[PDB]
Amino acid sequence: KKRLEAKQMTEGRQALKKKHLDLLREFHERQFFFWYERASERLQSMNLIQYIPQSRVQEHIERELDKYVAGKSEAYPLNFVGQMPLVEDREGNIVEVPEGLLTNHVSEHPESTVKPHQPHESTS
Amino acid sequence: PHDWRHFYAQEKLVRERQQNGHAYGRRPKQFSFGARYVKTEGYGKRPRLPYNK
Amino acid sequence: RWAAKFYGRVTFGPRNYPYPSSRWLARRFKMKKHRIIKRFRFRRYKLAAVANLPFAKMIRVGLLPELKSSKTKKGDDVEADLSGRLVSAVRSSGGKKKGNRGRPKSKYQI
Amino acid sequence: EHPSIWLWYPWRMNPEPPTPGMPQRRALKNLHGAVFTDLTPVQKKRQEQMLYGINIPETRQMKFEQEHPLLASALRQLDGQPKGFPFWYKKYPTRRHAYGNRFSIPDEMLEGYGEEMKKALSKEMMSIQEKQFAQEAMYMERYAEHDFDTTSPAVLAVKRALKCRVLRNHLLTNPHNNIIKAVLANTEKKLSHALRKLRKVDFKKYWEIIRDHDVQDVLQPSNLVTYRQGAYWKYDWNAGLAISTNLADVLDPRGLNGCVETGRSRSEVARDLGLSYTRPLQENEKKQLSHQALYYERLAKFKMEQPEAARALERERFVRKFSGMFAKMDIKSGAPDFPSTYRKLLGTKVVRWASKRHGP
Amino acid sequence: DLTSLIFNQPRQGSDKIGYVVGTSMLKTAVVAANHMVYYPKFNQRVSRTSRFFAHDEDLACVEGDLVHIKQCRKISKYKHYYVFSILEPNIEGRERLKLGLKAVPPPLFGYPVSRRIVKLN
Amino acid sequence: IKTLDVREYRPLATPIEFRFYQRYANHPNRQSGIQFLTHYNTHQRFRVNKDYIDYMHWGKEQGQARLPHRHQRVAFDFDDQLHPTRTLDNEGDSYAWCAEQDPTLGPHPDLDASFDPNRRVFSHPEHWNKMFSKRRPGEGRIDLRVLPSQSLLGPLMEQSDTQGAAYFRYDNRGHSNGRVPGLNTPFFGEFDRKMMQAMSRPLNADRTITGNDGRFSKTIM
Amino acid sequence: PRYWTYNVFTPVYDFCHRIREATEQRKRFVIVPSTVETRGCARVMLGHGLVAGFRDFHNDRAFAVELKYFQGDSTINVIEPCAYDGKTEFEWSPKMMRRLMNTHGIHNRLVVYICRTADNRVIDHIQAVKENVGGRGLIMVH
Amino acid sequence: HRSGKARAFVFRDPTLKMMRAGSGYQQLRRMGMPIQVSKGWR
Amino acid sequence: AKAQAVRIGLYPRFGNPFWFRSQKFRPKAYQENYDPTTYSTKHTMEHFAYNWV
Amino acid sequence: YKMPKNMGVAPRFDVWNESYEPWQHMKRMGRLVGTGFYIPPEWYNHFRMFPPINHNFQQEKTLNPRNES
Amino acid sequence: VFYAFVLVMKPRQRRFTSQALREIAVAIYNNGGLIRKLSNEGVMRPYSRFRDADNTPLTYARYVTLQVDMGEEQMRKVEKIMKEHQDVFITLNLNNLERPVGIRYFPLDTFTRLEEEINWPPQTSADIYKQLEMNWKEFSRTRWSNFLRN
Amino acid sequence: GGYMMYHRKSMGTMKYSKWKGAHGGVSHFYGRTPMVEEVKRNEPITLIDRRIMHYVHRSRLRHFQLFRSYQQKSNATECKLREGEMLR
RNA sequence: AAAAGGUAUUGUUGCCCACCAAUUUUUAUAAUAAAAAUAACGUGCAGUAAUUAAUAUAUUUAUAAAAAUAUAUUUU
RNA sequence: AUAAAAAUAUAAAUAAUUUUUAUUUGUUUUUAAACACCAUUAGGUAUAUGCAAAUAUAAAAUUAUAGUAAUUAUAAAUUA
Repeated sequence: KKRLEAKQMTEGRQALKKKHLDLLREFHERQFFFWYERASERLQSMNLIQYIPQSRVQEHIERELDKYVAGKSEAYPLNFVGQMPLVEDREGNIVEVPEGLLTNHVSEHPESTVKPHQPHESTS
Repeated sequence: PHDWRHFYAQEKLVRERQQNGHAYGRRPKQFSFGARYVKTEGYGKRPRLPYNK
Repeated sequence: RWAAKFYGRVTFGPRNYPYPSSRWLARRFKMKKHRIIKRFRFRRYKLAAVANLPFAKMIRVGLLPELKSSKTKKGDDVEADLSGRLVSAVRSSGGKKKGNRGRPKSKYQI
Repeated sequence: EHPSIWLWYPWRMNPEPPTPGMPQRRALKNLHGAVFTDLTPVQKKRQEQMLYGINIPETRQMKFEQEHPLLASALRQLDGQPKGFPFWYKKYPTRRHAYGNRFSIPDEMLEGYGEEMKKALSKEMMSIQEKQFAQEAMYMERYAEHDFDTTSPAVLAVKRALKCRVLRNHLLTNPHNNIIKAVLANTEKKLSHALRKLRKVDFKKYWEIIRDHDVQDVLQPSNLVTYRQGAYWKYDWNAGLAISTNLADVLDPRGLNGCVETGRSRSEVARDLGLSYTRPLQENEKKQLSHQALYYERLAKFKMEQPEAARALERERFVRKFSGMFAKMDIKSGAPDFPSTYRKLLGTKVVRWASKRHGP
Repeated sequence: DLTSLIFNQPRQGSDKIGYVVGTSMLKTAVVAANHMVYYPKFNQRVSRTSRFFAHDEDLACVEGDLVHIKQCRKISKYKHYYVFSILEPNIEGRERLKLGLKAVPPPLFGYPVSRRIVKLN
Repeated sequence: IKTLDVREYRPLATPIEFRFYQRYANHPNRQSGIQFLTHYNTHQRFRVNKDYIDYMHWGKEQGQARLPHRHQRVAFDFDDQLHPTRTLDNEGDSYAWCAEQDPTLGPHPDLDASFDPNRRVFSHPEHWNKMFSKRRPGEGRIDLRVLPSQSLLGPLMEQSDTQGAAYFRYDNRGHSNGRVPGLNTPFFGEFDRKMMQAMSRPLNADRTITGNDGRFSKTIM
Repeated sequence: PRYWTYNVFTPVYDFCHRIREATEQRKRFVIVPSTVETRGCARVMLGHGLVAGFRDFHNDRAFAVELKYFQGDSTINVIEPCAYDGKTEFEWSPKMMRRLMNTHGIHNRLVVYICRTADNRVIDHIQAVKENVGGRGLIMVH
Repeated sequence: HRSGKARAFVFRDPTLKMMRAGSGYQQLRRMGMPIQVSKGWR
Repeated sequence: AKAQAVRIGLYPRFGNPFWFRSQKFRPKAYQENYDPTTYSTKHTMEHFAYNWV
Repeated sequence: YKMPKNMGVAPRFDVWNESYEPWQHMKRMGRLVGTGFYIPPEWYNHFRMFPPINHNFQQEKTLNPRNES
Repeated sequence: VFYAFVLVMKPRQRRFTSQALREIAVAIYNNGGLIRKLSNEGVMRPYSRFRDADNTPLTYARYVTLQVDMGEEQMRKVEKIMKEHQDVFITLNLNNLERPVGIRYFPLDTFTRLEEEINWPPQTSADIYKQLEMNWKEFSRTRWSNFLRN
Repeated sequence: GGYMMYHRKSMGTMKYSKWKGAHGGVSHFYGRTPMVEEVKRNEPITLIDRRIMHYVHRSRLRHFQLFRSYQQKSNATECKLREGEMLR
């Protein structure tokens, strides 16, 4: 008799373990749903990351090493550390220097043609 | 710092537990000034924990 | 290690003596250990054990007539091939070699 | 040129190195203590099959088809196009099954996005932890019963088998990381403790495992001291696998048992029903038995054409049955082990035997 | 012990269950089964190991088959037993033989020694 | 050693610890003592490989840095309130499910949105083991595995144009006990901030009655 | 435990020393391990008044024992396991258990001893010797 | 005395001391456990 | 962050280049306002005096 | 070896109270006066009828400070 | 991102800096890699005079920032081309970008992002707040409408 | 031989002592200069330094710079004393 | 004016310590073996926070108690 | 008898089952690169590839290689 009662209760417990296996599957699918929503989202925003293939890097290198080309009808932007770098001209000539650095640079390179790099005034 | 014998036992016991429960109180051997940058190829330049040796 | 770290129950105080061993007993047993270490270092104690011996039954190299320090005593009987190995190695430990892992080189080694 | 000798000086802490100071790199022994200077070719192929990036096999595709044909038909019409509903979720029943790319990014999600994004999240940029875990999930996928069980014997054995391989490849590259020695050692103890239920629940997977992960050294018993009295065997007992057999479906359970009334053995009821329970016998067990099968042909070819030699050895044995030690049968005479039945008489009187005991 | 829990016996030791370990003697098995060593003072037990001799006419058992072993009239100097059944045949092993390999790989190391055996290469 | 006392030594203050060693511990890393009333897999609190106790900082809230934190205790005093029940995530309805109750009820003191008894409190030896350095103010293996980050890094980047999981209805399984009368379904009746009905003994074979006797009183529920 | 050298504890040991430490700390509720004879001991202690109550929340692992106090001191004056070990089961002869309730000629049901009989019941020595069966020794308490 | 025998912080219960002695040789005897191998007594 | 800025040479290998600019964020406390939770007791005694003054 | 100046006569900081708890004097005077060879103090004649409250255990034993004993 | 690489460089000629980056990026793409943000900065006056093989302490350096997606062991490959190049002074190498410290679990949220937003730069203020709010609103307006093109 | 500048014989002074590098404007201490303070017009440097020294004294920074620079203590004793100070 | 230790037990003119002589008694007899007891003479003054703080581990050193050194640790 | 000098990385590896040789606990290659230390003016050494269990306590009184005497260790009292 105890045989039958334990046989029973354990068939039920096995069934409930299966039922949990199934509710668990369902919960994992819901997971993947809410993970689609979240992840498709961050993957559009990754479509915007303008990647530079090998065919276009030889242009973007010039375009970025040309960020402060000593003359520009705009004001120039900052750095990753955000100073105004000494706005060079071409092939390696520091030809426009801000005022936090002209005093020190000309004192140590007495014979460089230095220039006080005037940012693009807002007035005009 | 020796009424906190049991506060140094704790952070000795932990570093042991990381050292596989063996090198309780063992510390990392003093290497050098230039240890990580002159020693040659094949011998651990940055002093490992104790229980590596 | 084959060495005995404590030559004596240095730690003996009443249980819960919140330390490994009182400085008294530590000094007593460091005197026993200074006697043991000077006995060894001054009779120029040398032991040895080589592979494929029963490594527990040590070799007494300082008890060899080629490295004997005593004169009226007889050190030990050792096979000739093993003797020529050992005592050559004892001579070999008489200097440390530049171009290898160095070693602590003592006078009492020779 | 001779056993290496260390010159211990007692006044010091511990010896000097040997003068034949043979090794330089400490040699990395197994879980129970045997060398490998590298892993087997199986495992080096399993390193190139881990660092090239495993692709999800097409078995999942085809099971998804012949399993959910409606989600496949939806995909069948939707192939290539930027999808706004996940018609592959039932194909990837869990985060981990999406090991074919990065971040559990299922293949059929990246269509519309940039080819550069598809390159970013492909098998080419998976971290090394990513790639190890990828192989892990793929294998725990094809050895598990249902895709949520990670505690099956086969599941666990394969997972820890890959695990111990990456560990050994770590070590045989970097030697003095001995916390990792005690990583590999305990992990292998558990992989053995799982494979030694696998080869008791279904050995087929067990040998596919054996011959794909080439690890038999972690089952190979170490110390005869144990496996003389059968303790390396007691483990599949202790776990509860003494009866996980199904002889009713491999080895015909009829003759594997004696009787109670008779007392006769397994092979004797197999005699009285005509069945052949016997292992494959090695060539030695074969030749000893063929030789024991021809002794009566030898007797018939001996006594019949050289009954002189038959008679000659008659004389030899007939004198010997009277010479020698004993001639009647007492318990003192035929206690079936004299030397150990009589201990008080072996060093002094009976110098025939040099020891008091030779058997169990 | 296990034996008296499973089998009624006429006289002690008659019936013994074990991991058959060692059969290399042709037609002969070594069955390794335990008894009971009770410590009255402590109020506790420890059952103990013993490599037996056990005849098996016809060479079936392989190292590991959990077998039942019964006693008889003696069979040799040392075997007073015979393989009275199998309780589980090591099916892995039987197939290992069929394929040809050793039904059980042999222990990696020997008995404990006192000499530093220097195995190189 | 010289095997006999050279000293007429007679020190007279015998520490209770040296005598009754079965009760106090003077080894370091044994001061944690015998704590049977933890949860750990041991009674010897100094053998629990789990939660090495920071000794200088803890104890502001639990007595001493030995005893377990008041969010992990397995044995509760009388006038000391036992654990609060972790409500559902949103915690808007933990006061709406006393809408049956007196209209003005406040938040229940035995309710909590974020009561986690596996919350590891910060230890200085566990997470900031300064052992292997000069202890110079900058060194230390600071392990950021325990504390919930304070950075704007998270709440900035893990912001989504979609909604939250509480809206997405992500979560299966609801509450672990299924249908609890304070968090899932409405609480009818009175609150029991003691355990006067929980520690009640069945006086009936069908358990239709339960009992709770003091010494001179008897409560029949 | 881990080795040979350790005694093998048991739920009956740990429940007794949970309760001992809580009555030594003047707690109220203890969360005490839950095995059949742990709550066995608890139901008879509660019948014997050593405990203000207990509760089985059917928590597969734990259940809670609410302790009773008197004049500042715990009612469970002492509580010991029959065995500081698990590997040593102490079957009590019915005569052993009858020579506890016999203090030098005065019948003394004071110290209550919990023993688990052969019938898989957990009873005090008083009902164990009122039916002349002896059981595994579980705890002594008073 | 880091090297002394252990002493009970308190006397053990004599009732427990009795109850642990229902399974020792001097009760195995009068149960009947031994098999008398010799003449035993005269 | 400091020992990476110092690695790439974008913080002085020694020093504090942003000290006075940084002073605006660092909380000037022992000048006029009395943060009662200070551990300087010279400050508290200035204030006890000044108000006793 | 420098120990705390007044340490020698320090009180046992956990069991220094327990001598004084009112329940101890209730338990200890109850028997002194039950003997019948003692004339109970006038406070016993009262705090016998009004024994102290039960669960006011000291923090030194209930190692729990947040406990409103 | 997989990796950030801040390459401080000697302000050589625009034939030489360009050619350094031509060989560097070509090394990445010969090493199965990607590049996201090859930012540049004009020269600046660091806190350490860096010395090449000429032992000269050069106090002015042109800057390169290069974020990349590579293989994590091709990382080791390309970096020892980089450091050994005669022109870089030092490359800050960040592995921590996938998993910064303030996080922890969703792994894309940082991998998508760039360095300029894992590391808030010094220039920024309390204005990029409303600026990123408008950027998100007016990207997420059409982030789905645009993907659903093909 | 080659000493760190916090060692006693940092800038040796004798016939054979040599100090490396230039010492004007950009000195060897370009990135190793802790505390510069621009003099205001006419302000007393007997005030600039009589403040610098008090700050670097209360911050027990001169404590440490003197301490660790003279005798390279045992890490044990350095820990012993530093822990002793945190504790006191 | 305010905080400090003892191997001594009226207590630094206090104790101990080692090598250094005979003795004894057992013995696993490495310059001269090892250990147990003891109460000469002599080098000193090595420990009692003790005259460059002590204690454990180790390299080296040596008329002896020990020291330089390298580690930890406070029985500083 | 030159002395100026050596900072960066997180997740992350599941627990329970017989590794009792296996592994393992601070001596490391090289100044033609130095500090340090030792010896001394005339050098060596200048710091985790072999080798090497070992504090973190499973306990039965000190010593003593497990035969020697009858014990020894210890903490708060007292000390300008």
